[PDB]
Amino acid sequence: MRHRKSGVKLGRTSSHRKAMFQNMTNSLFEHELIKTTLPKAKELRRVAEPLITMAKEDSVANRRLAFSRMRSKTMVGKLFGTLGPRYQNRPGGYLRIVKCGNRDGDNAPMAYVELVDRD
Amino acid sequence: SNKHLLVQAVENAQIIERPSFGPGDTVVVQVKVREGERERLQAFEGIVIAKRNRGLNSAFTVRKISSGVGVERAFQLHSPIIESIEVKRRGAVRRAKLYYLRERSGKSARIREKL
Amino acid sequence: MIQVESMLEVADNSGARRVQCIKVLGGSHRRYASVGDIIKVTVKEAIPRGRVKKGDVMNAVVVRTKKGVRRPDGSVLRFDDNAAVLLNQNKAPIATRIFGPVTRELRGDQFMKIVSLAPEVL
Amino acid sequence: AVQKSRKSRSRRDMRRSHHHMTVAELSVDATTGEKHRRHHMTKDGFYRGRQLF
Amino acid sequence: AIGLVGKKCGMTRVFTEAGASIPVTVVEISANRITQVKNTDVDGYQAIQVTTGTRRDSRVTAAQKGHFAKAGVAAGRGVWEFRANDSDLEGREIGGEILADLFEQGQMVDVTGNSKGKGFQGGVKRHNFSMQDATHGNSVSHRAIGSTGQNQSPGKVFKGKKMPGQMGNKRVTVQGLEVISVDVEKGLLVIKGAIPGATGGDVIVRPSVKA
RNA sequence: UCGAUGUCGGCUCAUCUCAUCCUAGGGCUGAAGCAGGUCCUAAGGGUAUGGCUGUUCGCCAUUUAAAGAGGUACGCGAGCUGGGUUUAGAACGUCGUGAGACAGUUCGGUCCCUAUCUACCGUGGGCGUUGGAAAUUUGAGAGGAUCUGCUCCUAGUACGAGAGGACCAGAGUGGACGAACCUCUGGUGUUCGGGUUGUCACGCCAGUGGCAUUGCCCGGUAGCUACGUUCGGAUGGGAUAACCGCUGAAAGCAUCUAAGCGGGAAGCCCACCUCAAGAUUAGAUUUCCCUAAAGAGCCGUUGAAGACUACGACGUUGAUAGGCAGGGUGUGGAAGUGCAGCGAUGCAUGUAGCUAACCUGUACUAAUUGCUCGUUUGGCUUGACC
RNA sequence: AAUUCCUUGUCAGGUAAGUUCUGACCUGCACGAAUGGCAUAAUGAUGGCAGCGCUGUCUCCAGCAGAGACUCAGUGAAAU
RNA sequence: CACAGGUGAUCAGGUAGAGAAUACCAAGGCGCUUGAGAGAACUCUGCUGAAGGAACUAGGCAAAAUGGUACCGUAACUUC
Repeated sequence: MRHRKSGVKLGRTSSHRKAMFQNMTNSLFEHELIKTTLPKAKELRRVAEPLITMAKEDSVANRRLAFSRMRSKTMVGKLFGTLGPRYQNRPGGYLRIVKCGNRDGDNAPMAYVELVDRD
Repeated sequence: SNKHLLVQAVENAQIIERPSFGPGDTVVVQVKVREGERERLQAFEGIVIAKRNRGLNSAFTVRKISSGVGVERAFQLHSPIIESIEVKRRGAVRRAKLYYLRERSGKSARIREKL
Repeated sequence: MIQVESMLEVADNSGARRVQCIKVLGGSHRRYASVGDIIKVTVKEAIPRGRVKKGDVMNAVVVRTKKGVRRPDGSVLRFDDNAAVLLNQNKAPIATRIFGPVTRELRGDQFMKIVSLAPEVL
Repeated sequence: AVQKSRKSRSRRDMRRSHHHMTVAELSVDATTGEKHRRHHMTKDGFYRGRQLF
Repeated sequence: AIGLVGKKCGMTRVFTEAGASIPVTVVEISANRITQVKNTDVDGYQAIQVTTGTRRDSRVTAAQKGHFAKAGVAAGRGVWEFRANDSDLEGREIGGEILADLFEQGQMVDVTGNSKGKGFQGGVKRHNFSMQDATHGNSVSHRAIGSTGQNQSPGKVFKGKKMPGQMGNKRVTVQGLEVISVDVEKGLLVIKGAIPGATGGDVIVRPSVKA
């Protein structure tokens, strides 16, 4: 059974799943527009948006907490430099998913993940 | 607070006021005992080793060493069985649940006072 | 929660030290005995020159369990050992002293001299 | 484990009577006028009057 | 013999002054609007049809919209019918009202609901089949069914054989439950028991048939 | 049946019989009572755990209301096991000159098969049901369930020389079984919080991260769950079984029977719960709609619903999901800074920081009035009515 | 008794209960002295029996993680 | 067979460590030529488990448990 449970498995260990979404969040923060699988796109909203929320107020503790969960000093500086003071007044929903068909290699449902407000 | 609005109403109307106490403290619980027809208050002194805070569903277990063998009792906090609770000694512990004291007996089953 | 082949401390002045449950009485396939339930035991360790010899088969009452006994308010009451008090051939205590506390589920008519001699009755 | 007699061609085709191909739902985008799958961006990137590139 | 439809709101406890905890469950009782009264002359049997809750207009069909309009009641989230008798069809007129007042404290009631669904389940959980040895050379049949029949005689599996399949998600009735408290201004119905289903599910409460 | 039908026992899962072990109803009794003994009726339920042995069995221990006798390829190895029997090694006793042999023993010794059809358990698609649609339903029928202890009282009464000790009535409390549920008591809780060992890295310190079973350890939310909780097995109706009758002749009497009128079982039929119009006899009621309508579906957001389905909710006239806000819960005292200390560390700022799935809200993001299917009053005969 | 059929021999011990085990008896179907007899420290992935510890072996299974199973896309067997 | 097997010798970094064990890394080399979903039964491989603790079973099979260094201490028996 799966009643009221949350989270994805995606055929990975939890250590792999944690590292894969850390990489995706860093990639989405750099390019601001990535193409990925739709199930991965939907779950990326649960790891990437809470980092943007905590960067809305900037402090060493918050800055250090983001780096703990991101481990990318280039994206953590970008998260608190531009992504923070761009979504300050936005109450969530910092990125949008747009379905873009199916993948050629395996017919996986694809979707673009774009940050709102000029990504 | 963790439940549907209308279960919270059935739960707020049943709340007894009680002094605050953390795990690690020594408390005396006055328990309502009925022999055949007469009501008295039996006292259960001991260490609070665990408490779950669930509003009306709150509970706390108290461990005492009654004549050799150790006894634990998980009192239901908001229950008219509990006449009263008073804290004698405030404890200084590093963990919500003091389950490790079940393997401690004498000079090692003791905890520092919070001042 | 006492079942067959489970060792119980002896909580009375009967000479027995440890007894093992060999039957949970009161039902065809009755699995478990809690406090107040009558069991058949074999005494495994006895005190020298006592009232009960090692290897006797007799009746006992469960007086405290490690699983614990529930109360009407929902509280549980757990002990650190599983203890029993040896009984007669008509299921009556043979004790003049009770060691350790017992619970208040022994109130009745047949286990009254167990509650009165108990140091503490929870 | 295995059959005791070969299935007839008729019986084999009755098992194939639920074997259909899924047909995608399509729509015309308001801006570009192009045909695209429902709830999906158009091949050049337009979805619901919005650009992606 | 008529009851009312509610929504399971979750479980809690009610403490008695004597110091007993009563496991209760909260049932929200919205207005039960009477959408049709069926009688022996028009339908062949006597019953009351009620609705409760709400539906937006866009989600109400024209056929249902006219069914409710004839009664004069707002569209509810569903429509339920209670089998009645002549005594039960006394003050029950079309478009009437059925509150939690139908029940009183200390009354035994029958509650019906859809159980939580467990999906496909094996014989061990669905039918309390004994598990087979976890060790002692047991091959890959630890939670297997075991034998399903005899030999050449009868040479089949009998109908009604206990096997894996869908568990839960079925209509289930629990009888002999007491009404702990009734409150009609807030649409309350506190009942002693378990009440099949999850929080949010529709439950039907009727006076107990055992009596 | 030898171009192969696997042997005993165990496990799992059963199904039936009645020559009935318990419970139920009776007649007789060397039936006072309590207990029995026989025989009749009765198959609705129920009908142990162990020690020994490969055992079935049997003996024994302790229970139980009782621990039934049987059929089912001595039920069940394409469901499991492999202890015995019954391969090849080896040995003892015995027989044989011997190679070897032994319903003699002993130590050891590969159990394959992805299920086509029937059957069964679930879950769908199609078409039909005299136009179509949304709902609600009746119930021909089918299944489930059906067990029982003990205590109190009647009453220490009836009965009995005593020992002992009721029927019939009523009150409670269990055991086994089943269902639902998660409030409680717990279990788990690998995207929650901490402690900590080794090593590597983030420039370095500090702080963190990877890996070592989630590294190990201590707790723990939701959900799931039992050993936890709640509920259930009806004391009712009808007709009966054995059995007991009433009146009553054949047969002046007698006689339960031939006419006629009764009582009477856990058994049968209802009653309870679930399913049920493919009940092709395809039922009923309320509405809605017919020059593509009423609706249904696709698609999307999804759900204590779920293998896929189906079912449920929602799609901007919106709280469906995620986020977000505020709470709750859990962990237990963040970081930084300051203070004390030589230091490890302790203290304060501050019950802090973090907090999955929980609660309540909130359009910030994603749910596009897009497409497809589905019409145009529903044949004929008769009767009543008009 | 790695020998004993009758046989679960008898008696003692161990267990609540022991066709196995240990001790003894001798009625050796059918031991017995280099196809060696009786013991024997140490040694053995050797046989039997009995304990402590420990446990999902079990009462009675529950939850969780990963790989399949299930769905989609691609390739595409088998015995019969 | 682009097959989880087998195939002799040589070189032998760091931090821990007795070590060529083991864990994490260096140089160097790889991610093992179907993926994407879902998160049923059931199977496999693991983790945790109330109370009990061999009641399981042919049999503690499997699992659980023990595990290092130093010091103390250690019985029957013995071929010393």
